[PDB]
Parts: sequence; C-alpha cells; structure tokens
Amino acid sequence: SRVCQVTGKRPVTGNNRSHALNATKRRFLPNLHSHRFWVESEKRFVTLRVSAKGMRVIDKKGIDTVLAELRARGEKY
Amino acid sequence: MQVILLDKVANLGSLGDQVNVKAGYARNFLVPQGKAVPATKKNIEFFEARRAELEAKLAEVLAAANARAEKINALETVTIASKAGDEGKLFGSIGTRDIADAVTAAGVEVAKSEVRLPNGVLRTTGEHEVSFQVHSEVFAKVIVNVVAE
Amino acid sequence: AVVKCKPTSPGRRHVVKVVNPELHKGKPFAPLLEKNSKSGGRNNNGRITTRHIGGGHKQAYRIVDFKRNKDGIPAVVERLEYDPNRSANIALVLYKDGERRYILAPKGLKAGDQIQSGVDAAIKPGNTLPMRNIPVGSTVHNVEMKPGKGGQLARSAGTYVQIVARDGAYVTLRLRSGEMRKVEADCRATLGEVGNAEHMLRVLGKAGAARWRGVRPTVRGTAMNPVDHPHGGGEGRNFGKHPVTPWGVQTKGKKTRSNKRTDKFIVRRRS
Amino acid sequence: MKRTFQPSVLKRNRSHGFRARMATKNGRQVLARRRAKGRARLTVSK
RNA sequence: AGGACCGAACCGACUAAUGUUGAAAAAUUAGCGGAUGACUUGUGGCUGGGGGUGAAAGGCCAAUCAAACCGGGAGAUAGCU
RNA sequence: GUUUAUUAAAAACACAGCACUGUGCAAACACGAAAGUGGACGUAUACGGUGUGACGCCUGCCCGGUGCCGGAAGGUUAAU
RNA sequence: CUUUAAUGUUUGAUGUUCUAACGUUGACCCGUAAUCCGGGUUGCGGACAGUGUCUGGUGGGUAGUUUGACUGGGGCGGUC
Repeated sequence: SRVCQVTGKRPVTGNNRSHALNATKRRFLPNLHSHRFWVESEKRFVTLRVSAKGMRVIDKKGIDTVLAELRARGEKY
Repeated sequence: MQVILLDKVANLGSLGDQVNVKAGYARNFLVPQGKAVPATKKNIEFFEARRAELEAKLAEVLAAANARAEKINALETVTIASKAGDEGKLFGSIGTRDIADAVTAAGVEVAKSEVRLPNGVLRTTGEHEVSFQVHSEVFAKVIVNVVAE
Repeated sequence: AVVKCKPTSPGRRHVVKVVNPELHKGKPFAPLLEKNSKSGGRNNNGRITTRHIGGGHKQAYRIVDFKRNKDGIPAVVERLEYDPNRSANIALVLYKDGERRYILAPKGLKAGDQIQSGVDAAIKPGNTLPMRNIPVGSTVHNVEMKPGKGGQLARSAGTYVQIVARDGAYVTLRLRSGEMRKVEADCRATLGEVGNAEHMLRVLGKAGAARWRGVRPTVRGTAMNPVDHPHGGGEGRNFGKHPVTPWGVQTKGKKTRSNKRTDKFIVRRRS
Repeated sequence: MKRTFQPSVLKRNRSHGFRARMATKNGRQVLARRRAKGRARLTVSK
C-alpha cells in the first residue's frame, strides 16, 4: 500500500469537487517520505516511510517513545 | 520544542544551555548529529544536574569540532577535526590530502586530490599545506589546519 | 570505399553501398559473443511499446568494453569487423597483461597498436585517460558523466565533441548540436576521434534495403484517419491544422526536457 | 485453414487446465461455479 | 550480383464464366500475379475491448471488428407499434 | 512491394531519396496507481516525431493573423 | 525623533559556503562461488531536484451532455 503505519494515514478518494459541484475526485493523500531513523539497541539504520503530520506527532510524544511503542507492529526484516 | 544543548556550534549553544529551538535544528541540524537532547520538564532536571559533570571533564578536549563548524560554513578550511589544537598539537587524519578523497565540498565535482609536500595533515604541530585539485593542470594549494575554539 | 551500383535492375537503379578493406572475418572469441539481438520493441510484460521495431537480421550481441581501466603493459590490435550492434566499426584489442577490450577502431591503425591508458596514456587517439590531462579544443569520444560509469556518448561513427573549457572545477564540452554542458573533471574519455564515418555515407538504394536494418516503415499521419492521427480525412484528402504529435503536442519547435538538476549542469543550450 | 477450431491438445491442457487456471483468483471462481452447478464434465482439465 | 527475367512447387486473388430452395456461410472452372526474397512456411511462446494490432482500409482481432464474447445490473427505458 | 479476410488490389499505402523539428542518457518520448519497463544494454553519422516521395531541373513572394519559439525589462494579477 | 549616522538591533533579498537533512540512475565491500536488492564504506549532487496538500494558468487531451418549435414533407424563408 501506501500508508504511514505510525499514524496509519492512508489515501482517501476525497475530492475538491467542481465549481458547479459535479462529480469528480483526485484523492487526498498523505506526505509519506523516507526519513533516516536508527535503532541504538540493535545499532543500525531503520529508515521508515512516514508522513510529515506524522512527524509532528512523533515529536510530541518523543521520538523514541513512538519508536518505543513500535516493534509491536514492526516493519523491519 | 526546547533542548538542553550538548554543544556549542554556530552562534548558538555554549556547551550546555537550555534554550528554545525549532524544527530546523531538530531534524536538520543539532539533531540529527547528537548535538542536543530535548528539554521537557523531566529532562530539564536530569540532564542539567548531569551536564555539570559531563560538559566539564569531556568538554575541554573536544573544542576542535565546536570551532570548525563556523570555519567550514563560511569556508576557509578543507581539513576538519574533532580534536586538534586541544594540547598544542593536532590530531586526526581527516583532510583531502591523505584520505585520497574529497570532503567539505558541495559544489565542486572533485573526488581526488594528490599529495604534494609531505608534512602530515593534523600530525605535525602548527599549520600544514593541503593541496587540492580541480584538474591535473590547474590547482589550488592552501595552508589549513583545525584549532580549538 | 563508397561505390554506386549503376542502373542494372529497378531498385539497383540507384544504390550507394560501402565496401572497406578493414573488414576481416574470423569471429571474436566466444566469451565475447552472446545471444541474438532482436527485440521487437515490446515491454517485458508484453505489448509493443515502440513502433517501427521488428525485422532485421538474426545478429549476435557482442560484449564490449570501452571503460579501459587497465593501464598495464601495451597491447595489440587484432582483427577488425563491423560490429552490428552499434553504429561504428570495432577491433578486439589484446593486452599482454591478459585482458581483452574493445575499441571502436579510431582512424590511423597499424592493426597492432600499442594501447595503454594512463594519466598521460600512450598520448595518441584511441587511449582513455581522465579528462584533465588534455588542453581545450581536443576531440574526445567516450565522454562520461561519472568516472567508472564508462563511455556513453560520442560513441557512434565520427561522433566526438570539442573541449571548450576545463579550467577550475568542471569541464565544459561542446556536444554536436551546439550544446555546452559542464561535466565533472574526474571523468575519463578517449583522446582522438572515433573511427568509421561511412555510416552517413551509406544511403542505401531501395526500400527492401531499409527493411532488413531492423526497422519497419514509418507511416505518415496525414495518410491516416483523424482518429489514428490528425491531418487526414481520406476519400479525397484534407489538410489543415497546426502540426501535432500522436501525443498531441506540437512537433515543430517546442523544446522539451527540464529536470532542474541535470539542466543545472547544462551551460548553453542549442541553436 | 481459416477454421476457428482445429485441435492443439497441448494448449487445452495448459491454458484451460485444472492447474493451468488454478493460480489466478478468477480461474478459481470458474472452478467454484463449475462444481456447485454439478459440473464435473471437465473441459479438458487433465 | 539482382526487392532481376521465364517458369513448376508453393504462397495469393485481378477477370470471366458457371453456381446462388449450391459440392461451397466465397466455391468450381478456366485464365492471372508473385515465384530469392520488403519472401514464404511449421511449432511453441508473447500481445485484449475501447484495448490490441495495422507498409494505414477506420482495416483486422474464433465464419462478429466504423463497434467483441460471457454473466449480471434489469422488468433499463419505449409519449411507439 | 503492402492493402479494404470474402464484390472496390488502384492513380490508394509503403518506399529508398528530400527538408524541418525535438532529444546529451536518469535522453526526448512511450508504457505502468507505483516499483519499474520499453527507447537501449543503443547513445547526436544516434534515438524519436512531422511533411514530401527514384531520378533530373527547381522550389518564388508574404510574419500579419494564429501557433510555436526568443526578449519580458516593466506593468496587470491569484492563492495566501 | 526625522534627514542622517552609529549602538541595541529585525528581516528579505541576493551573494557564498556547508551538511546536519535529503536524493544518487558513480566506485567499492559484504550478506552471496544472486551484474536484482539492502546495508556498510566512499565519491557526487545538496536544502536542491522531488513528492504530499493548497492554488492560479493552461488543457477537444479527456468526459458527460446539449445544440427549441411553427411549417400545405422536411429543408429553405419568415415567425415566436
């Protein structure tokens, strides 16, 4: 897919509509980006694709606090 | 957010200083570089009582690094160190001349530079010469070194 | 050289073909031959992407190298034969080091030439070195975008490019179209021209001649329905409308390609 | 000649097969259809 | 040497005639064109529907192609018969 | 030579040949929710498009409109 | 206080340079007697390209639809 995993934020089919309010969609999507994160515990780079609203929220609970909760919905191989 | 500093780099910082910083210093400078820890209201007491030990015993042999940040964003050096100038004597081996690489570069295409006049780079006391290529027929020799703040 | 096949039969009426003395046959070494060379223009998930592709001889791909990393003891030039998988004439080179390397046969040969590539090379057309040991105004073929990438432009027949600048960081070259672009100074490239120039001087003579060159006929739009491509309106024909691609953009002028990154390294665009 | 049908046994087994159709999800709806309809004739799935 | 000539095979269809409640959902019959290459031919594989494919006619795609097949939506709707 | 399978096989299409135009490889372009793929494991004597059609002799006049391209300096003006 | 200077200063431009982001379609190592891929190591580019959201412009490129009626047939003309 194309999801945040962190906040889960995913593509919806929303529309900005028309000016005569005809049926049309183009989708609103998240801001997924690969940002280079790294565990210290297993000491390697574990680069995740996550949104930039997602990023604000990572900051707000503490970086390694959302990452403290991660690895119970882990993605790494 | 806010931070307790761990460094003194640019015109901010002072080797430990609780200041407010933004999200250009977080996720774009100090972090991600180990050059800060958040200050929240928990941290603010932990780190601060902690920093009057750490940011004392350690601090005074690491002054090289703190300094070079300014010198390389302005540009006047192509040699860098995290210790060098903190005994009267220079330390490291970083520098284009003898790593067989190009570093401290972000506009210049080069990826090689050859060694010319053996003096050592951050291995002889005082300044040393670094010689840096842009062709095999055009050159730019210079006199560079890393010292403490 | 280029020889006219005099009127003898229709389609022989007017033929230009090229015969040259260097053609010697014996087949290059099996490890340096692979496979066939017919594609068809199709994707690797089926369906032809690119029309006008299909046809042509069986061929074999011939496994070529022009990177020329070796700088050891000089080499020698062996046979020459036209390499079908490219637009220029090849020669196998054998190093005395124990290496086999291809070269696109640059003019003035002794079929035993002493290839060495250095940081001054053997200083003769047909040796690769890093593009900083030359002056300006040199002719250079197998210019590259990063060192260790190898040759990729100026690799046809008689394609090479003038060094216009190369002082300070970066090397500007004048590509054959007027196009100045500044590439790195680190990049290798071969001194001197590329060999063969009779690619242009073979101008076939018949329709069938062109079919077996790997290509199928290009059908003009205006001789095809509106829907299939504009400017038609068959029965009695029709004309009108500013000329368009099948992708609907204007074909005449309409400069394309920007990426604002590789464009930052182009210094003067074409006339 | 221009006849629509004329035998190619291979293709039947390998394009209309049990297992030459089982992989695709849609060619499992076909099996499901033709099992619950009581169909067991088999259109050369051997 | 030749998209070379003539001319079987073979690949194909321009004429005419016969057939048209045919031997045939395009034949039979007699000519005809090409007939060493832009050739033609076997096997298998690979392309898909508003798509392919097309030396290009809006041609061709399972006796359907300027409107595919199969199932459903569905009792679409018919001021019409 | 190719062609409206099976009533229109040609003066049609195609064509060597001519000219314009795009495009420096991560190429133009094209395909594909994407990854990625074709172009090409080629690369400006190349790769793609447009129009004309051996060969010969030639290809006049007009840039306004329209398009496209160049100059945009300045002015106008959106979201905010 | 201005005109204007300088101090405490704020900030946008350009300018330069940088990595600490971020990309790499350069080189090398290892997983690996896998040219795929990842990380590592190096080089490069570098706050850029680019993408998310919003936005103006363009956009028969694409789509859904419409484009009235009377009438000595309809057209056509006149008419409402």
